[PDB]
Order: sequence, then C-alpha cells, then structure tokens
Amino acid sequence: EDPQLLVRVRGGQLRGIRLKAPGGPVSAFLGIPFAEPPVGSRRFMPPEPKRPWSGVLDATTFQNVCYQYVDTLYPGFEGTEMWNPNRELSEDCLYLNVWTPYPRPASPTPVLIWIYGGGFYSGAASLDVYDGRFLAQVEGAVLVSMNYRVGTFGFLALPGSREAPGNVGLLDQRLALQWVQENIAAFGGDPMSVTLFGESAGAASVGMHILSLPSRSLFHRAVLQSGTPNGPWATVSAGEARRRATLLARLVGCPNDTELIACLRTRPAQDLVDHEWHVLPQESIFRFSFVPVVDGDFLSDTPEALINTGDFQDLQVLVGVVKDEGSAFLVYGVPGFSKDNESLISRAQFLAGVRIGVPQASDLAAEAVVLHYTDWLHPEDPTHLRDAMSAVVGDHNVVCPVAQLAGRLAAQGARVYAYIFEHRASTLTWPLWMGVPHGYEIEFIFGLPLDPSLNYTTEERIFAQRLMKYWTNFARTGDPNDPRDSKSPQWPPYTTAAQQYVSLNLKPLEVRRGLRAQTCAFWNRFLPKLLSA
Amino acid sequence: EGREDPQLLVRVRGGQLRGIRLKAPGGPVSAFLGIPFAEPPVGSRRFMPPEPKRPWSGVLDATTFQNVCYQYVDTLYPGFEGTEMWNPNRELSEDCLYLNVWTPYPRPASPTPVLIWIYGGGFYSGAASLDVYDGRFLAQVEGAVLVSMNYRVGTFGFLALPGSREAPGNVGLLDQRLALQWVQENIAAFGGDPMSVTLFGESAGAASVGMHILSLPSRSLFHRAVLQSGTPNGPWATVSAGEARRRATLLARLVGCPGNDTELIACLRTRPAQDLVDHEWHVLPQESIFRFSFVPVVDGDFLSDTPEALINTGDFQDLQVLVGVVKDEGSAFLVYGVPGFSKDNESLISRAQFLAGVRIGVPQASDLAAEAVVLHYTDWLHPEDPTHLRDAMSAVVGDHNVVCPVAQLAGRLAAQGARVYAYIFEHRASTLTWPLWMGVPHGYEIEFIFGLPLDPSLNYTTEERIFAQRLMKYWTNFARTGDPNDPRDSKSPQWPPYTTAAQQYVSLNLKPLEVRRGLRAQTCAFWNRFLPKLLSA
Ligand SMILES: Nc1ccc2c(c1)c(-c1ccccc1)[n+](CCCCCCc1cn(CCNc3c4c(nc5ccccc35)CCCC4)nn1)c1cc(N)ccc21
Ligand SMILES: Nc1ccc2c(c1)c(-c1ccccc1)[n+](CCCCCCc1cn(CCNc3c4c(nc5ccccc35)CCCC4)nn1)c1cc(N)ccc21
Repeated sequence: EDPQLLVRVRGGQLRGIRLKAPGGPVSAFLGIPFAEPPVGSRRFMPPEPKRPWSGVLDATTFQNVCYQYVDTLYPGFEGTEMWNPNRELSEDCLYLNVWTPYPRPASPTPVLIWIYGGGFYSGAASLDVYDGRFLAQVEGAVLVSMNYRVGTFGFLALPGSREAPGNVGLLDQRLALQWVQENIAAFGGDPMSVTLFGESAGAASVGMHILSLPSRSLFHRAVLQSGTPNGPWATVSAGEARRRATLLARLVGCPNDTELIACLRTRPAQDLVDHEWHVLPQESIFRFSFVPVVDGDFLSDTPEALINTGDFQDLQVLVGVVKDEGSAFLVYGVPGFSKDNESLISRAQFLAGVRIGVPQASDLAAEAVVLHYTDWLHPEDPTHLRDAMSAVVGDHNVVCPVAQLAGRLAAQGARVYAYIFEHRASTLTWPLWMGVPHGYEIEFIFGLPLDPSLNYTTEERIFAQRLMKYWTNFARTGDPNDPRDSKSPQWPPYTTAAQQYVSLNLKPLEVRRGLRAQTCAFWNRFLPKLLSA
Repeated sequence: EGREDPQLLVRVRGGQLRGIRLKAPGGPVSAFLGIPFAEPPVGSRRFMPPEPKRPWSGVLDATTFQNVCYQYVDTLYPGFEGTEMWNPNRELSEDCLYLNVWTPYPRPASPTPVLIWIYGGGFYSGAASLDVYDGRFLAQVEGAVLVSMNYRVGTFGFLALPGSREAPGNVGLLDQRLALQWVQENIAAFGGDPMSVTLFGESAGAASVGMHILSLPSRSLFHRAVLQSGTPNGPWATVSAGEARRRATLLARLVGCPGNDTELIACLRTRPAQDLVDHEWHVLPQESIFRFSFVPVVDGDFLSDTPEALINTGDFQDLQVLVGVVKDEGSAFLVYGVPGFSKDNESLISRAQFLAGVRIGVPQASDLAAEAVVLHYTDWLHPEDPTHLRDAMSAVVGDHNVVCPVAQLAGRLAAQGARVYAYIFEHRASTLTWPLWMGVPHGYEIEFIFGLPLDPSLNYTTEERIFAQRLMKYWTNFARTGDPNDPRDSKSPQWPPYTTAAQQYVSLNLKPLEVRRGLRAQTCAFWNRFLPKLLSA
C-alpha cells in the first residue's frame, strides 16, 4: 500500500492511483464524493454535503457523468464524440477529481479548479481533454475538477419555490469549492491560492462565482475562456425560467409549485432530457433551455447590472476567445451548413441564418446585422457569407460579451489579461472552414500535446508548454508573465484606454489593440437601444 | 460696323453681338459675355418662369460679364480669398439672366463639341462670371466651345407655392433650361455643335445637371453630363411640395405678407430684393449645415416624382455620365454652424462637440439615428481623440450630403444602362487658403478642371500645370466621345467604367491614374440602405 496514495479528508480515508505522465508519475484521486447523491426527493434541490464514510474509499476511478443529452448529429465522429459522456450516465454524479505531483507537494501549492462547459446541458470532468495529469506533472500544480448537475437536473427552476429554487448546478460547483477549502491542504494544495478556470458555460460559471458574494471567499483568481456570465445565453430571468419549467412539466404529463415539482420528481431521467429542447421560445443556435436564473439570491441582479456596479479591485482575471467562436454552432440548425462540405451559402440563407443566430432580433435589428456584416464589394460571395454567419454567431455570443466583461472589470479596478487563441490543432477533425472552433484551445492548456502517442507536431508541444506556463504563472501570481524571462514581449494588462490583448499562436506573443472594438460597439452599445424601440 | 475685328461679330436669334479677343497663355480666344437669353425676370415677373429674350436692334455689346443674380454675400471672413472667390464679382440685380460663350480664335472652321457649365452655391448663390469658371483655357487649349449661364437663386429662383400660377417653383431650373434651348438654336453661329452638348456642374450645379437628366423636356437639349460633387437625390437638393409651401409661407410672414396664393405672391412682389435675402435663412426647420432654404421642389411637373424614385425606375441606356467627389466634401461646411470649428485654429473638438455636431450635420435624424451615426463614426480605440472627432465630423457631413448620394447616382445609373465614370479628386491646391485640416474641400477641383493653373501669373506648381492639362483632357475627351480615355494614348493607364459588379473608380491626383474599388462601399451602405429604414421605424 503506497503511503503517497493514502489521504485523510474530513469525511474519511481515500485511496488514489499513481498515473503515468510522459515526464514522471502523478497522484490521482478520482471520483471523490462531495455531496449526497441528488436523487429521488433531492432532485432539483440544493446539494447537501457528503456524509462521512468508513474504511478507505476507492478513489482510483472516474465516477458517473451527470445525466445529460448525448450528441447524435454525427455518430462515431471524433469532433463530437470527444465531448460526449465517457462514463455511465446517472443522477448520482456529485464527484470531484484531484491530481497532484508524485510525491505529494513538499510545501503548499497553488490550486487550479477546472469547471467544464457544455451549454449548461452537458459536460463531464472525466473527458480526455480535461486530463489534469500534465499540469500536475510539468508545473507541479494541484488540479481539481468537479462534476455538477446540468440541464433540467442542474437548472430547472420554479423561482421563489422551496423545492426547485434554481441554480442548483452552480451550488454543486460552490460545494466543490468549499470541499477544496476544507480538504485540499491534505493533498498539498494551498487553499489560500485557488484559481477557477473554465470554458464556455464553465467560463460563465466562473463569472457567476465572481458575481456571487458567498462564492467569493472560495477563490482568488479566475480564468474565463470563451464565455461570460453576461451575454445572451448564460442566464434567464425568473419569468422565463418559470415559463420553461412550466412548459416542460406540461410536455411530460405534470400535473401550485409543490404539486408540479413532485410530479417532475417521479419522472425517469431520460423523459426530462427527451423534451428538453422543446421549451426554447424560438428556433435558434447557441441557446440552451436550462441555464442559470436571475433569482435575486445566487445572482442578486443581472450579470450586466452586477458588472456595471461591482467593486473588483481585489480581483485578477484572465479572459479570452478562440479565432472562430461561432463556426461549429452553425451545423446545429442553420440551413446550408455541414461539416462534410464547404458550406458555401446564398444571401437568402444568410439573412435566414441571422434570425436563428440572433433569435431575439426584430426585423430592423436583423437587417442592421446583415448590413453591418455584408461585404459590399462582393455582397453575393458565398465564402464571405459563410465566414460572416460564423462571425455573427461568435461575436454575438462570445467575443463581444468577453470584450464587455474585460470591460468593465478593468474599469472597476480588476487586473485583466486578454487573449485570442489562433492556433488550429493539426489533429482537428472538423473541416478547415471552421477555423479554430469553440472549445479547441482546451487540449493545449491542459497539455495534451505532451503525450507523444497523440502525435501533435513538435511545434504544438512547445506551444502547449508555453500555454501551461501562462495559466499556471497566472495561478501562482495573478500575472501570466514568466517572472524570470527577461527576453520579451510582455503580456500587458487589458485596460479600457489601450484595450491591449495578445494572440496565442505558434509565433511569439503579439500585442494587439481593441478586441473587435468597432464590431462590439454595435453589439454592446447599439443593438440594445435598437431592440428597446 | 467696319473698323473693328471682323472675327468678333456674330448674329444670334435675338440680333447682332460684338464680343472680345481675350488673351490666354497659349494664344487668343473669342468671348461673348453678357448675352441676354431671357426677358429680365423683374417686377411682375418675380418668381415667374422665364420668358425668351425679345430681339434687339443694333449691335449688342458682349464684351463684359453682366449682373449677378440677387443673393446672400458671404461675410464670415472679410478679405479672405477662400470665401471672396465665391462672392459676386459684378453687381447684384434681379435682371441677371445672361450667358457667356468662349470659343477659339478665330472661331473653329468645323462644328465643335460644346461644354455647358452650371455653377453651384447651394441654389442661393453663384455666378457664371467668377474667376474659377473662366472658359478661356478650355477654349484655347482644348478648342472647346464653353457656355455658362446665370440662373436665379434663393427665393427668386426657388420660392414656391406649389400648384399656384404665380410661383410654380423651380424657375431657376427653367432659367437653365432656357439657356440650353438658346444653345440649341444659336451655338452653331459660334461654330459649336448643338448635337454634341455636355452639361457639367459642381455642387448645386451638379444637382441641376442631374435634374436635367431626370426631366424629359431637358433630355433633348444635351447629350452627356458630368456631376461634380453633387446629385439630384440626397438630403439637400430638393424639398417636398409641402415643405416648400411651408417655407414660402413662413418667409412671406417674416417680411410682413399675410388668404389664397395670389395675394401672398403679389405682396412678396412688392418686397425689396434685399429684404428677401435678409430673411432667407430663417425658414430652415432645424439648426443645420448643408441645408438651403429654397431649392428645387418636387412639383410633379419639372420633377415628376422624387429624384430617388426617378433614378430607381428611369431607363438610362442612352446616357453617359462622369461623376465624382473630392477627398474632403464636408470639412469647409463645419465652420458655418458647428460649434468648435473655425478656419483659424486646428478645430480639435470634444466628444460632446461631436454629438452636438452630428445633430446639426444630420438635422433630420431622430435620437436613434444620431446614435447610429456616432457609433459608426467613433473610433472605439480612441473615442475621445479630438483629431479623429474633428475628421469624423467632416466625414459625417461629407458622406451624408455628397459622397453617398453620388455613390448611388453611380450605382443606379449603372444598374440601368448608363455608361458611368467615377473619380475621387485628391489633390490639394498649393495655393489654397483654407487651413490644412480641411484637406481638399468642396469646390476645390474646379480651378483645375478649368485650367487656371495654366495662367503663369497664378503661382501654381509646374506639376499642377501638367495635372490641370490632364484633367482638361479627361473632361473634354468625355465631352467629345463619352469616354475620358485618350483613344490614341496606348501607354497612360485606363479609366474603366463604374459597374455594380466591380465598383471601379479612379483617384485624380499628381500621380498617374490608380484604379480603386468601391466608393466607400461599407459606409455608404449605412447612409443609403440602413439610415432610411431606421428613420421610418
Ligand atoms: N431533433 C432534435 C431533438 C432534440 C435535440 C436536438 C435535435 C439537438 C440538435 C441536434 C442537431 C442539430 C440541431 C439540434 N440538440 C443539440 C443542440 C446543442 C448544440 C450545441 C453543440 C455545440 C457545438 N459547440 C462548438 C464546438 N465544440 C463543442 C461541441 C460540443 N460540446 C462542447 C463543449 C464545450 C466546448 C466545446 C464544445 C458538443 C457538440 C459538438 C461540439 N458547442 N456546443 C439537443 C440538445 C438538448 N439539450 C436536448 C435535445 C436536443
Ligand atoms: N447671421 C447670419 C445671417 C444670415 C445668413 C447667415 C448668418 C448664414 C451663416 C453664416 C455663417 C455661419 C452660419 C450661417 N448663412 C449661411 C451661408 C453658409 C452656408 C454655405 C457655406 C459653404 C461652404 N462651402 C464649402 C467650401 N466651398 C465653397 C464656399 C462657398 N461657395 C461655394 C460654391 C460652390 C463651390 C464651393 C463653395 C461659399 C462660402 C465659402 C465656401 N460651400 N458653401 C446664410 C445664407 C443665406 N442664403 C442667407 C442668409 C444667411
């Protein structure tokens, strides 16, 4: 029995497993319960802390993935399957995983806590792209990820009710955060040095933790990759959630809130997932049925209100986007798009595609979008029309909300660093026209190209190393710059005056100004005034 | 008759004229200045359509420019060449309907292509006698017959009670048409070809050329057209019948005229010319720049529908147009109403002065539209930078009034069978007295088209002299053939037609012709396609 793989946490003894990383061994503790399984009468309810256990809990293995929709658009295809559950689905899924160096760190080590994306309807901390072994081995980081409930199970809300208050998936994350505070020292983590990081919905989740006071004493720094609490998709109003929850009930035979919720709780999990999409108010892409709600509790006002009025002086934030935020979403509903062909679209297809990417837009607002995104020298050119449709979706959903947050945090005293990620993986299975799609930086940050068997290029393995350094340096210090590297160029902070950001690609850091400033002026300043009237 | 130059005696429908041998650098030219083409539109004829000049006995002396039509005289900068050069340089009179003819000397043995100039000045000012409109150079160097007319401006030209007998509107355009009919009947006496007549004009002159293109009775009087920095469509060149009624009535009220149209017009008639000029500007509905009180009216007669509708549905297969703009259409308008702007300092404005400037530059915008304008013109990297704000103000005014209205004239005419040629003029005169920040202001290419730099005593650079010769060649090549390109000249780069598919136009500067694509395509899609729709809802 290996003494390095035996840990005593607050609720009992754990046994981890030594994993092999290319440069040496790592200690992994997989599938640690941090909450009472949210099953039966606990469905839709806030999580409760996990009861103590006897003897030694087996923590050598990933545990169930929270019950969620499984993608079937391209069955067998790697570009989609890599996001699909890789363990058994179950409502019994409140488990976290910890990777540490081997042997366990000698002194307290910065902790990085990963929160997965998946539109708040999917994701798992067990996916191959979130593998913590590389960051633990190379940078000596303690890396943590938690499963948290998604779709109806994490976010179905009848706001104001006791038994479905909304946001329980965010409370799952928060409980994992407290678990880290209480237990990470046992693993050689420094609970005084926790950095959240996340992508897509995970990034929005990180942002929500920023904007919720009870979460604020559970971390120091945050990294938001391709997502934000503000923006069109990450939240819904109380009114809208009540509507969706009510409508879902109606669609599954149910039936006051109590009666309604009790009958929802009698329903098989797959019955809820079956009808999950039918509650969206409009035909759309980049919209999700069950997402955090503005409840006046976890979130005391809209993310927009909270970012305009917050005090962020104590905060360090790393934010960024990938080069092609919207391209991969187009094949999930926009007529004319497929991964299997070059998706050259007509102008008609372009206006039509816009009403789906900007579901809330009036005829005028949509016209405004089309006019601002048309290339007036070749208005009919099908490659630009395709690329523009992709940029409409990316800008509206990710880039401009990010610019807005970077914002914003900078204006209210936060230290902010921003990037755009422009390297396309040589191993990528989506077609070339999609460029560098939403989600495709993650493998680089986690250090997957260091696994010689995945055959990334040599250049990409160097690049992954640089990225792991920025992230862990940032975790360590709140500054992504290498504090011993006296040869340039430096990653400067994002400020509202200079709006400086960096491109992460194969070439050395390039400093740029304005994160599509002109385009985001439209989306953040003009579009809202236009929908108003 | 017989002691004077036998080569300066010509007869026209109205009688005998004596003109004058003028000196140009290359040699002599014949000029016939001050030829009456209409009965003086004075007295009971104020606001009425012009009546054809009645024949005279004896030899009319045609050796000097004649009266300028009654108009506002600029005073913002006394003694300053930049404003004075546009001010009247003969006496102000309602009796002002005269035209001018420059021909080679001796007059051409064979019928020569005719160029007809129509001056600009917002429809409230202008004169065919200004130094910058001097025909001698085109006449001498290009062998051109150049004709230019006075037409009535301000109230006298454009004050209208639409539907009435006594003030039908558009009479200043009718003055211009009467001069065109005069060229048809008489220009052969000077050795001009009435079957080869080109109109050309800048600013309001260009809009006038455009109205002639759009008005059927005018279409038989000329044969191509050149519009410099002006269009008949756009926010300033016309007014609805309703709005013209409103302005006439308000001005009537401001000069103490009180209720049908006959009394009202009779009382206006009545008023001293100077009193009308004194109150002209007071009828504008909002605080504004690039708006003028009395302009062509959509009467359902001269203009059968709005210019916008006429260019969308007209057939233009037989038409050849040269159109274009200068680099800085709006800059010189800013000193005439936008707080913060002056000719005597750098005009570095604040962000507040910009939002305030937009409401004046786009007087018709709701709050929403003005916000769109600001958003589209702010540089979001440096949103408070006073140089950019200054230059954006200029661009807003220039884009909205000239560049983008030109941009469709070109597009619509080309979509509908015209042969169109397009230019942006980018050379700043070395002699210019406006400040540097104003760049190449509205009106400042005319000088070069007319060949003024060929006058050695004017202090233009040698390259400017070559430059003017080129432009003159382009313009007269176009008059001559409908094609600015030199047929003979294999070497020199070619000026392609403007098409909807390729949107080609040329830079006119000291460098050889460079072909560019899309005339502010991205920005003009805002003003011509989006702004209107925003202004509805
Ligand atoms: N006929 C039906 C019935 C039910 C559902 C349907 C369709 C669909 C659907 C399938 C194909 C086309 C349109 C719609 N859907 C799917 C719509 C979801 C579309 C989002 C897919 C997407 C695409 N991307 C960008 C590229 N990278 C990723 C992904 C995926 N996940 C992630 C997660 C994190 C980061 C990146 C990433 C998953 C899919 C592929 C690419 N992110 N997310 C359902 C979903 C439900 N929750 C419930 C029911 C149904
Ligand atoms: N207090 C008063 C009283 C009466 C009038 C006043 C002001 C003004 C005014 C003057 C200064 C500032 C604001 C308003 N105005 C306004 C006149 C100013 C508007 C036009 C100025 C302008 C500026 N540009 C651009 C530069 N190039 C030119 C010009 C001018 N003319 C031309 C004509 C053709 C081509 C070019 C060109 C004239 C002046 C300066 C430059 N063109 N025109 C009046 C007008 C009237 N018809 C009657 C009365 C009054």
